[PDB]
Amino acid sequence: RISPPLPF
Amino acid sequence: LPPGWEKRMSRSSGRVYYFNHITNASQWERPSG
Repeated sequence: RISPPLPF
Repeated sequence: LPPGWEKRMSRSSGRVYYFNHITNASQWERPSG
């Protein structure tokens, strides 16, 4: 539910 | 990396991403570059 997009 | 940086398992890729709650920032990619 809380998953991050990668900065690259 | 500061104590606030934990290595936590991410959902989609099943990846060990660095999550920090002091900055509230989240980095799959390495925080130190």
